[PDB]
Amino acid sequence: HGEKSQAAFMRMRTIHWYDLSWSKEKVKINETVEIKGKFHVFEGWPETVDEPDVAFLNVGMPGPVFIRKESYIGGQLVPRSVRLEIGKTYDFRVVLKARRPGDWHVHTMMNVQGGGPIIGPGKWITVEGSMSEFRNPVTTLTGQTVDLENYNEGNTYFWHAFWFAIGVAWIGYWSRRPIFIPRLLMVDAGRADELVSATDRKVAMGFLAATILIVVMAMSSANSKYPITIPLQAGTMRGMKPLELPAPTVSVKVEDATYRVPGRAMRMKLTITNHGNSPIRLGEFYTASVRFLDSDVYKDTTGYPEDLLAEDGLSVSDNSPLAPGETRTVDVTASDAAWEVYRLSDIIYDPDSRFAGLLFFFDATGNRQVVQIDAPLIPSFM
Amino acid sequence: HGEKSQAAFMRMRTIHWYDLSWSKEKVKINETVEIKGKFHVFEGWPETVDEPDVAFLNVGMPGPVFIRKESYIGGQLVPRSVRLEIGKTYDFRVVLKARRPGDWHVHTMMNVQGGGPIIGPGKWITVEGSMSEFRNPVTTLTGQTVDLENYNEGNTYFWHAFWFAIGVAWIGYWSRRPIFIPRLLMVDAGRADELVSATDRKVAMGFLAATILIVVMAMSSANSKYPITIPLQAGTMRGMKPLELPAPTVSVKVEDATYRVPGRAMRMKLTITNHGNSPIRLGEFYTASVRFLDSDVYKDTTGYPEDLLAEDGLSVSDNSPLAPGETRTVDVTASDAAWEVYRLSDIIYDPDSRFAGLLFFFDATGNRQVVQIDAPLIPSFM
Amino acid sequence: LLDKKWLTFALAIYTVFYLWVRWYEGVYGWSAGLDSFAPEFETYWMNFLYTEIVLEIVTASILWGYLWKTRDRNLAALTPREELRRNFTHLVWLVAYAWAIYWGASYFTEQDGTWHQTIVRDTDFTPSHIIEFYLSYPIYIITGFAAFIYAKTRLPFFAKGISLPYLVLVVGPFMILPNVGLNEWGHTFWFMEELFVAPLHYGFVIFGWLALAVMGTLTQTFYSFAQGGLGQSLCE
Ligand SMILES: CCCCCCCCCCCC(=O)OC[C@H](COP(=O)(O)OCC[N+](C)(C)C)OC(=O)CCCCCCCCCCC
Ligand SMILES: CCCCCCCCCCCC(=O)OC[C@H](COP(=O)(O)OCC[N+](C)(C)C)OC(=O)CCCCCCCCCCC
Ligand SMILES: CCCCCCCCCCCC(=O)OC[C@H](COP(=O)(O)OCC[N+](C)(C)C)OC(=O)CCCCCCCCCCC
Ligand SMILES: CCCCCCCCCC(=O)OC[C@H](COP(=O)(O)OCC[N+](C)(C)C)OC(=O)CCCCCCCCC
Ligand SMILES: CCCCCCCCCC(=O)OC[C@H](COP(=O)(O)OCC[N+](C)(C)C)OC(=O)CCCCCCCCC
Ligand SMILES: CCCCCC(=O)OC[C@H](COP(=O)(O)OCC[N+](C)(C)C)OC(=O)CCCCC
Ligand SMILES: CCCCCC(=O)OC[C@H](COP(=O)(O)OCC[N+](C)(C)C)OC(=O)CCCCC
Ligand SMILES: CCCCCCCCCC
Ligand SMILES: CCCCCCCCCC
Ligand SMILES: CCCCCCCCCC
Ligand SMILES: [Cu+2]
Ligand SMILES: [Cu+2]
Ligand SMILES: [Cu+2]
Ligand SMILES: [Cu+2]
Ligand SMILES: [Cu+2]
Repeated sequence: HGEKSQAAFMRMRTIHWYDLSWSKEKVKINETVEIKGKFHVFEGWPETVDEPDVAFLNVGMPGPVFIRKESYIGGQLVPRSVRLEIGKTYDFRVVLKARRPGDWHVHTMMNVQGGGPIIGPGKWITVEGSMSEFRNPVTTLTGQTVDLENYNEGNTYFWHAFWFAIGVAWIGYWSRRPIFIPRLLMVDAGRADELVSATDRKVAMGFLAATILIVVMAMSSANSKYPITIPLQAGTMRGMKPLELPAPTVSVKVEDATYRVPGRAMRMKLTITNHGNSPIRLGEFYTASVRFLDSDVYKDTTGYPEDLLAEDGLSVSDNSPLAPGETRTVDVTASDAAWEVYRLSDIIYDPDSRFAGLLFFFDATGNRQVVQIDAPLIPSFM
Repeated sequence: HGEKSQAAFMRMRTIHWYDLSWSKEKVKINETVEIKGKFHVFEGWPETVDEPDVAFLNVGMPGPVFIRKESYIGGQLVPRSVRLEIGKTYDFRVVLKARRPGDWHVHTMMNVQGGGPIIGPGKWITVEGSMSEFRNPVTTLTGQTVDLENYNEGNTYFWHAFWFAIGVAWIGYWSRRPIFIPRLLMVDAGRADELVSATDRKVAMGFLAATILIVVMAMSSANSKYPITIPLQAGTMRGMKPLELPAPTVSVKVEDATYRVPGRAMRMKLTITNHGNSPIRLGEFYTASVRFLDSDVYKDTTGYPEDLLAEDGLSVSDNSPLAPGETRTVDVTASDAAWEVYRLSDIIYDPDSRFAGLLFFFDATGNRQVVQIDAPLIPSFM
Repeated sequence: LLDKKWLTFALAIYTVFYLWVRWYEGVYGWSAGLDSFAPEFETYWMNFLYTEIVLEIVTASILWGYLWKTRDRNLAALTPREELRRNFTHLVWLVAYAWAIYWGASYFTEQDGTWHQTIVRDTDFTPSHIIEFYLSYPIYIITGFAAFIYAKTRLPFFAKGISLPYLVLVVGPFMILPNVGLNEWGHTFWFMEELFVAPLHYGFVIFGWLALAVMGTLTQTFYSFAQGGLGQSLCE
């Protein structure tokens, strides 16, 4: 819900999310929904964004309407920040547990230490039930099971109320007598030395000694109880395992790319060379969370968000099968209302008019090839 | 002597020293002792430590009880800082010349520009003789041989004493007359204009002119003598040649790792897959300068420090030979007094409870394989 | 008569209006207020911004102009009892200023932290921002200016000169509003992380310090209270 405002070229060339899947579209309270997919770190990472040396796999959502039970990059849990390598493809998996009823737009996002949020596609997930039924149990290494919704809440309230009461008692003790104007007049007109006299000093000594003694006793008691404590666990985690993708058998060279101002379409001319031994066909163009599909070649079945999905938004001038070894140049047009709804047309406002995306090529048997394209995007006005 | 205080996880995952050797254990004055070995830069380098882009091969020792005659990374001398690559293994060689009699704990260490000292294993080396017998000769490109112990000492003493004498002469010249209270009274009560009169101004002019002239003449004389001088030679040295190790034929997956609090043992469950064509056996586990050995498989003969060596500290549940292609899961326990002496048990205080180490696998013929393992280290209390 | 029930209204108007504002932002925070380019955002928060800016400008102009036009020309012939009554009215103005300062600089500022700490900010005019900078700040600025003008135009102590502590207390917290430019500039450009303790925030802190001039302002009001009707009793 935080994208459509970021720069179009920055959304195009940071991170490409694909193979996204959602386990469920509608859940009950305490029910789990799992989000899977892959993201590729673009080679032409913008210089204004710091390299993803420190990155965190986050969830885009309006507060804890879900709780993040687990999150994985590769196959290993990532509760801390992680290091990503430019040009690598990683697979991710986020497990969410429903907490608050309603209709929520859930995004998978990557926060980069020096570049800000990179928001992936968002999907509407319905939560039904009552928040009062939500439980977040956890078992500690000390052998006790607690609910994270209310654990330590009573202790926190008690201690804060106790110390607030001590401070209020001090202030009220001094506030029983007249406060401002008579004391000001006494201090000004001659030496005061009358508004602070025993047993006021004795009361202050008692307050100070009691404060120190209570702090020490409370610390000792909180050490006898909970004798086993550990510090906060933090630190960027290295050695994220990237996907070992096979080398693509399709090479694509972008010969100019244009978009009409104003308009809802993007046009580019591609020289596609088919290696390997199977006839390929262009089935998809993904630019920034928007999938332009050639419906005659490929159809989406993973429940991709409709406002981000162009079922027939990809038109190829000659999308006949491309025989192996054969090279041809075609005009590819990606047109959909999403191009203007998600403000991908506002790249005219950007200080770097370059686009990047993913082309998905499909053969007859159905196996697909992913190739990455990037080129300057030239607006056309007449 | 500076380790056992650093964080256990940081000592575990920075740099792993192995194949360490010492040419001699007891030396005479002016005798040379050589320290050799390999160090591997851990892939999971902690984010709190700057990457070893600028690193210096140092020696941990109580002052110049030895002088560093030579130091090598790869096969080339490294008198300056060097650049190391994460994940690479380098071989090193430090040549030390004994200078001060006594029993010294000599460590090989790596200082990293933004992370501080990484201290390797330390070995007690005895030095016998007299410091007065120590010589540090060196031959310059100008064809003169000097002893670095006392070269230029007389000149330094002479010039410092000369300038100190000049300053003391100035102060005493002004201090022959009364100093503080009469001069203060003269300055306060009326205009002073009497305590600084000729020939005081003439003496000050003489002092200033003589100072400038002596500085110029001394610089010219020190340029006529030593006509050939070079600036200090500094600068990080790139292109350190790492060892080209063969790819290991053993793959190990750590399925949980635990240590008792309190305790002197660490337990982990490993899934070991034997590739290649020889039966392997687990012989060693090195975690942080501590070598846990399975005495039935391997014995140390390189004179490793005893307090860092656990001869039978490594117990494997099933350490029978592992046939090629066969995969088995075993429980590995590393137990020794060193685990508590070197405070490796204090990882419970650390904000990142993850360990790293090296497993050494040996076959029947004796050739060994080095595999690296890293996993979270979970304390157990009950 | 002396202190009258204008103090009750001074507390109640801010309390009720800001409770309604909190209800409004609780209802339209999500669901017309998350997406800054949705049409419903324009009808529920951009319209709110426009209406509140126009109403704040009109109210400030009317209130300040009325206070300045009804200024007491013959301050010399003011009885001590009337001066005491006017001092109490000025104290009511200061109470209203303190209440508005609380609502602006604590409640809606920190609630703002929560907002940013929970959502991806989509614009310089988040539904909540509209509430803080374009309401929790102009409202307290208007109240502070009105209190200063009332002191200057009804209290002989605060007449015949501009009180430095009052001017600081009134203008420094006002400088937080133009400081929003530094907030925006150093959110989009400088600093991309949502950290409340980032230096892009020291402009709010520096001018929040100037509210400490309330101490000098209040000792000045104490002296103004204790001019003719200082007692006796006090120091007697
Ligand atoms: C120092 C001088 C301050 C000046 C600024 C004051 C800002 C006032 C609010 C701006 C509203 C806006 O701009 O929006 C206009 C809103 C948009 O809601 P709607 O879509 O019509 O839904 C129906 C309306 N509900 C959602 C509120 C039910 O509707 C309105 O007409 C209602 C605005 C009522 C404001 C007056 C009540 C305040 C609480 C009572 C104690 C004073
Ligand atoms: C007479 C005295 C007045 C001087 C004040 C003028 C404003 C200075 C403008 C800086 C522009 C510049 O110099 O350079 C601009 C540099 C270039 O960095 P980058 O490579 O784009 O980094 C990329 C990192 N991003 C993507 C986050 C930008 O961005 C900066 O680091 C901004 C540093 C903050 C300086 C402003 C501090 C204001 C203090 C406010 C406290 C009250
Ligand atoms: C006599 C007093 C001297 C004051 C000392 C000032 C130097 C401190 C700045 C260090 C910069 C830094 O390192 O930043 C620390 C983290 C940034 O986190 P990061 O993005 O991970 O940084 C990674 C890149 N660094 C670390 C190399 C920069 O938070 C900060 O931005 C600093 C917050 C400062 C809060 C304390 C100031 C209180 C304000 C009081 C006035 C209103
Ligand atoms: C919707 C906006 C309504 C604002 C109403 C403003 C009322 C008019 C201001 C004013 O002049 O005084 C009102 C009261 C009582 O003081 P008055 O005596 O009426 O003021 C003049 C003094 N004089 C009679 C001796 C000449 O003085 C007060 O203490 C009134 C405090 C009101 C709180 C401030 C509200 C500002 C919200 C932006
Ligand atoms: C925006 C940031 C403010 C900058 C701070 C500058 C003001 C600080 C000093 C100050 O307030 O004094 C101005 C007067 C006080 O009386 P004086 O300054 O003595 O002069 C009175 C004659 N004058 C009204 C034309 C100024 O006070 C008034 O007369 C104000 C009431 C009249 C203005 C009403 C019209 C404004 C409608 C928007
Ligand atoms: C001194 C500052 C008081 C701030 C209290 C506040 O923000 O109240 C809103 C909150 C809203 O929670 P709730 O009471 O459950 O009503 C929800 C209504 N909305 C969502 C519109 C806020 O609770 C109340 O309205 C209690 C009334 C306190 C009167 C001083
Ligand atoms: C009164 C203390 C002020 C200390 C300033 C500070 O903490 O700045 C941190 C920042 C270091 O940037 P960093 O924290 O790494 O920011 C990470 C996020 N990006 C890269 C988007 C800015 O340094 C600067 O850019 C210069 C600040 C000038 C202050 C007058
Ligand atoms: C001057 C007060 C110092 C208090 C020290 C208390 C130490 C208690 C150790 C648990
Ligand atoms: C005012 C004194 C300047 C001295 C300059 C000496 C230059 C000597 C060149 C060797
Ligand atoms: C990246 C280093 C930033 C250093 C900022 C220093 C601020 C000091 C303020 C006086
Ligand atoms: Cu959304
Ligand atoms: Cu990509
Ligand atoms: Cu030592
Ligand atoms: Cu290693
Ligand atoms: Cu901010």
